[PDB]
Amino acid sequence: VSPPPPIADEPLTVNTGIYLIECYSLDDKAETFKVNAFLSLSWKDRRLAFDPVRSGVRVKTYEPEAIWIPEIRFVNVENARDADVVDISVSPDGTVQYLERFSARVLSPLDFRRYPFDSQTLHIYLIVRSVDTRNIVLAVDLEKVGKNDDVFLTGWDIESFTAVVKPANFALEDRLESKLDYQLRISRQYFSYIPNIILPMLFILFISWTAFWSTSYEANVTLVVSTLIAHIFFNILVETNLPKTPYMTYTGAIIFMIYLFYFVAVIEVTVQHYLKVESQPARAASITRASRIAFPVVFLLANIILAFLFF
Amino acid sequence: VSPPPPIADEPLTVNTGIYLIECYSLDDKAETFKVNAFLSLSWKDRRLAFDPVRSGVRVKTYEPEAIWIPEIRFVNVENARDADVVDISVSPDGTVQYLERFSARVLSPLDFRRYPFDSQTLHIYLIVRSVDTRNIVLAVDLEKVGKNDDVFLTGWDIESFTAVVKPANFALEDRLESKLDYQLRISRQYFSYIPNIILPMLFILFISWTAFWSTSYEANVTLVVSTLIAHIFFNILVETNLPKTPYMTYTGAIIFMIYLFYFVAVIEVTVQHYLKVESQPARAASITRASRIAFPVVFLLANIILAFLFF
Amino acid sequence: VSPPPPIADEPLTVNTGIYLIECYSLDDKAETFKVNAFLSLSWKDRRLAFDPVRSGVRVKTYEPEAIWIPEIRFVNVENARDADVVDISVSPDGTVQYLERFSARVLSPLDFRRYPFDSQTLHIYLIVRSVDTRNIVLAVDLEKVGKNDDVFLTGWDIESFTAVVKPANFALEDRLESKLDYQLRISRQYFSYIPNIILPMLFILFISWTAFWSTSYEANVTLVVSTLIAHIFFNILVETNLPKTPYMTYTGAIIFMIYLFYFVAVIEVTVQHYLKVESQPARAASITRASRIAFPVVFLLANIILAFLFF
Amino acid sequence: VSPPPPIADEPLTVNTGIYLIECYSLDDKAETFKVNAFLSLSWKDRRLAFDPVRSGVRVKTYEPEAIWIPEIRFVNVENARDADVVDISVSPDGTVQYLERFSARVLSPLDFRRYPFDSQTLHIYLIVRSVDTRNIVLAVDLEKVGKNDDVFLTGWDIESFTAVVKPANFALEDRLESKLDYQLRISRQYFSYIPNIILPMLFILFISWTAFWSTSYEANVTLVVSTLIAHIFFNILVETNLPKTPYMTYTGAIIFMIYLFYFVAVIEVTVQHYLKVESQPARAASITRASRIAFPVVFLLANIILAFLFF
Amino acid sequence: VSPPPPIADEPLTVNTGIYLIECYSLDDKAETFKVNAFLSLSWKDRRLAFDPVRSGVRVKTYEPEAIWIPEIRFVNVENARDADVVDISVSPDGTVQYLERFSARVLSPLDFRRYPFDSQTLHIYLIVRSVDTRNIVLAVDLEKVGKNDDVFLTGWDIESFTAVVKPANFALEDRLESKLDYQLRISRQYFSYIPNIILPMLFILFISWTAFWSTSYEANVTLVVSTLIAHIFFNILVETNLPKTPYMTYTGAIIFMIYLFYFVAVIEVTVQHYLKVESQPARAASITRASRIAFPVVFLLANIILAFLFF
Repeated sequence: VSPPPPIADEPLTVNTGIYLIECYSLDDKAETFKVNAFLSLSWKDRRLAFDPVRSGVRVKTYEPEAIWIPEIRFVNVENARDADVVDISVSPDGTVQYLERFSARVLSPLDFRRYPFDSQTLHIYLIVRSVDTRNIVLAVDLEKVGKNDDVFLTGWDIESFTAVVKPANFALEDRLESKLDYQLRISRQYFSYIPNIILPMLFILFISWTAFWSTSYEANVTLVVSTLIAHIFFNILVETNLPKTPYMTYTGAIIFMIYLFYFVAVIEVTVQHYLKVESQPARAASITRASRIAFPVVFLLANIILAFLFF
Repeated sequence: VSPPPPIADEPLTVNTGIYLIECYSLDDKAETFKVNAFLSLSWKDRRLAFDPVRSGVRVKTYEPEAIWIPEIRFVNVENARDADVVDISVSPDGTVQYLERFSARVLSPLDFRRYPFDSQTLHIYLIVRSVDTRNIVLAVDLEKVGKNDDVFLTGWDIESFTAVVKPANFALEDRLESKLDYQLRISRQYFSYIPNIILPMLFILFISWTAFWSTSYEANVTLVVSTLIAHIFFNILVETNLPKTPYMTYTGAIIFMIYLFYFVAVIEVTVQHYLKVESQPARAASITRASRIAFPVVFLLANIILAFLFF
Repeated sequence: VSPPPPIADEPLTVNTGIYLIECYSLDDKAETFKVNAFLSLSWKDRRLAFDPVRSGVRVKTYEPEAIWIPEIRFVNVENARDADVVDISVSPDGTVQYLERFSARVLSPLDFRRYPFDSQTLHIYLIVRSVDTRNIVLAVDLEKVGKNDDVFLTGWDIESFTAVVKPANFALEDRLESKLDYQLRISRQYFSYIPNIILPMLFILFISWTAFWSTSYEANVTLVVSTLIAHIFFNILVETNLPKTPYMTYTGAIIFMIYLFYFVAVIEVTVQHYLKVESQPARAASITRASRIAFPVVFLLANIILAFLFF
Repeated sequence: VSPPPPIADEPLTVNTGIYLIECYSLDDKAETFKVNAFLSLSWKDRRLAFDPVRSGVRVKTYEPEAIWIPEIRFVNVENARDADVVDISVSPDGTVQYLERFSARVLSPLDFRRYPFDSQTLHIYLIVRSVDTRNIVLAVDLEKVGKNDDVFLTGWDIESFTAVVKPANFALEDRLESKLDYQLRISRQYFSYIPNIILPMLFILFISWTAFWSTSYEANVTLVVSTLIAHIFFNILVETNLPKTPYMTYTGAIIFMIYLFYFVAVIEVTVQHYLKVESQPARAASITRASRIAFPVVFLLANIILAFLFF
Repeated sequence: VSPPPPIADEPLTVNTGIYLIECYSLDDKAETFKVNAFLSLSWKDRRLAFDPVRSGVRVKTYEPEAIWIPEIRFVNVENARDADVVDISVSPDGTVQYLERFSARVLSPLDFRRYPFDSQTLHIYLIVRSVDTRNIVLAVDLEKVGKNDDVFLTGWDIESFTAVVKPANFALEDRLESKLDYQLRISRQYFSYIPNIILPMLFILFISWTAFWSTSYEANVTLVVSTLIAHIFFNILVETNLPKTPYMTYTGAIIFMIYLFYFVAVIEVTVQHYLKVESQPARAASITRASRIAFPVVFLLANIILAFLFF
């Protein structure tokens, strides 16, 4: 067993396909997802050709170890995939049809910039390294790229599974390597973030602004500091579900900005009280009266600016 | 070793049965559960037939590798199941009786809409792919579908384990595939949610309403904001036990609605105080007096509406 | 290799023994524990007889694959146990002595009703399924059931490891199955729950009752609501260490009841204040004075009632 | 392949050594640690000797399966160790030198009594069970017990790795078993506990005592209850890092005692207020004045008493 | 199969190369990271040479078991690496080119002193132990050390992957061992720590200082104690992401210092109130007036001092 030799001096073309059976565990923090799929491989091995009329049979079967099979590997996996050879068929002209069912944990970076209203392109990169007697090159048989209808990935919507047809061919340690890019396009179901995080977070913020209709320092200090604490909780909660990025994320920005609002609210609450103690309630009164409008307005303007920058 | 050929031109029928020995780890978040069971397979392989008389035994035993065994696989598993062949028996006319004990982690979506008063239908999908010389088709031998009496699944009640007798047959990459649907019907034991989450959550809400019998702004602000914080804790707790759904869940809705109650309570507490400072306690007095009735009543009406929509 | 045939028409008796070397990870939530032990099997196989004289050796040693070994399996495990055959001895008469060292994760329900003052009976169920040529039946060789002295199971006291000598024999999918029940009796070391949970929880409750010696509504509201929150924390803590049961647990009940005390305390604090504002401190005074006695007394009575119901 | 027979009637001595390459994951809760090391075995097998002069080779090599190797196993591991045979050398007189590299997860109880100022003795117990034709006995070749210089175990200081030279020999299920005790002496680096837990915990306690310089009930109640809550947080934090012991631990005791201080502080705060409302500020005044001294003094005395009892 | 013998009496040189394909899971707490890479080995084995001419081949291929392959192992791994031999080539003069793809979990200490503005040098140590017939020595073929462009390690920037060319040779249990040090230089992306932890932590501290512009003891006590609690939360959060070090870390120091500020603020708040009650507001007034400047100034000075000591 060793590679089938060139008729002329052409590279060996291995036709590939991936057909997703299952998708699970898209782990945002680790930036990985698990996949369970059929991997199909096809290539011409002439040493294996036979006659259809005299052979009586129109297709022949083989056990993995009996014939040469190209070593296809995934680039971005954690560990070598788990594979069960399902079937190997050889037709008269010596065309081999290989089919395996595999499962793997795939590494694939996510762009958290628009979280939780983001979309991602997961990748599964197939690769093959040329042997000494000949160069192996990959291709996509579109007929065999797909996914079953039930493939659901919790908390995500699956848009499409397609392969970039043209391999990237390059040299790696003095041998040719042929690599294919299968893409799984998904978008996050942001729905639940609304009632679980966003609204509660806004509610507590608005509750903080009631201090602008109160002349009680002690009350205000309680309103503002208490809610600020609840905000910290949401901040901590949100940040435990994301990995640490070197860029601001949309939610990250809103969350951060909101601290600025609490800080300024505290200042206002402080100033108002100070003026009152210093026997000048009228300045205090008009600073608070202004704040009742400024706060919601600037909060609204700042958010529009952010949504614009981010979307 | 290769498939037994047709007497006429019929498909090969593989009779299947699953018999649950253990059920554990129904993981709500991941939407998976673990199973440990017997898988039984039966089919006719004539090349194995024999005369009871000349051979002096009514049954014949084999080791897996010695005979053709159909490749049955589960659709919705994470990894290829863990299997020990328990026994392979062949009777005179060449009927094979295969028995394996396996364990697997099964993917199966849950409908969280009525959590925690929900019921689910877990599925185990058996599948087989036709080979080139013939089509394989699955069937359920009801005699061999079951579960032992001790099979308990923590925090769930097991209603039934049955198979949909008629396989779904379809083409997948130009070969016929025969798939069976075994169903495990369970319902969640909602009992503990009552004292651990529901009642405590109601208690803190009712405590908030005592603010309606208090003319102390500072006190009220403390009652309302404090309890609101405890509510956030229950909210966070509850949401860490569920996955993120693109639909409102029953508990989710109650939890969310309750925030609305805290927000409105804060407004009332604010308005009441404001009016009092502005030297009009009588309007304040009657807004509070109304609230004592409105709050509980609207809370009760809103809940009836929800239970109706959800159940 | 296939079962040894009957002298008369008796079943084949396999003598078993389990000798615990290690016990760890009793996981309350998952209801499992890990075990590491010797499994010993003995049975007559006459086909293996030999003459010490004509073979030089008093005992023969065999390698697993060389002889028939009965397929013993555990019922309540997650995955097929991890086994290393330690030794296989055959005495001339053909008695086989088999010794393996295994490790497994065992499923075994716990009764949380008296937590954390509970005791449990863990089970390890050995099983064997009869083959076609003969029935296999299990037995306990008490001489070989035990555990080493150092076997410690963190946070539990080990009472005893014994086997129920009489197998349960029954039919399962048309073959006889012989099952043995090994029992590991343990009791939880409740000690630490005292300083870590119980006492702190009582301290915070008693602290709340100081509100009964205070005429300050604002103070009281703080005492009662604050401690109520700390109670919620202990409640959450406790419930993260237990699985969800369809029955009230002892701690669960105490924890729940205590909420009732906080709720009633809030009412009292509310009533007292209300009356005071309404210019009737004398009724208030005597409601508070009553509460100072009622609360501790009813708390004590209710606890005695519970301990009685639970123990 | 079977044991080498006695020249006289002596037991077979297997010389052992463990050389630590890596130490990691000392998990306090689970009471385990992971080890990666060389295991060396040596024994005389005469059937394997040869001529030094005639052969021209000073030593000779074998593959594991070609010769008898004694079955050495670890007592206190979770699963059978992971082993790669590195090399097997046989010298002229038939002395075999075996060397493997293994990794294992070792169970070994810790004494938490002085946490976090504790020291531990981890154990790795080698064992061998005698065969029928002869008794195997273990010994330590000190020349081959050691650890490399870089072996660092996070958050612990490594004192020494030594073996108790004399095996413990005993009968277990009617065969002799020879067991060796390798000891790894470590001591916890308590440093970080100081700024992360101990000091913060003291700071919050001292902050509570400022209530003794305040005549404001409402303020005090806030100081004392707030800090008590922060104490609960540290308590919870600390207890999540330790397993549950049936004995008080040093930190456990300090933590517990401190609750007593909060409880008594609350009483004092209550009494002081009560007396003040009852128009007797002078008794109140002298109870508070006493408390300013009593609290710190009794806290200091109690701690000295504890350190004495524990150290 | 056994080592190729010396032409003269030279050691056998094994040329090595590591080419990173993937980097993930740098786990700060455990001090490990996962790697997926090509490992290339090359050495001269004369027994394998051939004449290019009477063979009609430039190179020859082999299966692992057919030829001698040096046992290269990693020092600092948890478990023996997962390896797939990709290809083995032998050129005419008997030079072997071996290529495997492996994945492993590597142990490698981190210096947390400047967290989160730290840089680290991860190591992968290749090793080989000499056999009896000859000494094996490692070397780096720089041509084959590298990493692919996409190698991203979440939350870290990858600076470089180089090997220290000169092996460290030493004796270990009476055999020579040759060890190589591959270094992966990374630096932490500190960006997110700014908005998620640092700033929030400063905001709450500054909010505490508003107490210096308030004459309300009750208010102040709330401001100072509340924020102190939020600080504890950030402290706990931060410390759950780091392992426990025997040295102060930069963040650790800032965090600790800040407690000192809260403690002193509480004292000031206490003193101010005390003086006020004692009818001397003017001393109080000037202590508070001083604090408004002292606090921020000393906080700023202390930070400059720390950054200096740490950076």
